[PDB]
Amino acid sequence: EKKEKQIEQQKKIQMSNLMNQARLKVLRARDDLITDLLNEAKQRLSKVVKDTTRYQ
Amino acid sequence: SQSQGIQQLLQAEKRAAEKVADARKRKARRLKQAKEEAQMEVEQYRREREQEFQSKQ
Repeated sequence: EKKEKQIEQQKKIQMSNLMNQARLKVLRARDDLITDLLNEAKQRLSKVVKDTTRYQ
Repeated sequence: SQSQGIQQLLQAEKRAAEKVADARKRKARRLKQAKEEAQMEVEQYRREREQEFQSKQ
């Protein structure tokens, strides 16, 4: 019980690592969405400077 | 025949003494056997629980 269930607790430990890493995975994906938006914004500002009167 | 009736009864007493002493010897033997068998049972129990543990893992 101590030890076969100690392995069961390691699996619980395993669940802790899986849930904690899953949380980081989705947070990283959300941060990529922000980064991609900023990169798109830069391209849109590139489109603006391609103008003449608006850029002046 | 008085002496003989007495001797015959003494022989019966002797046998009685033997019968209970032998019973006590058997008791001691049975107790040691009980301990060895117990351990053998423990080993079987152990094998079964080992199997359950591995199954569970």
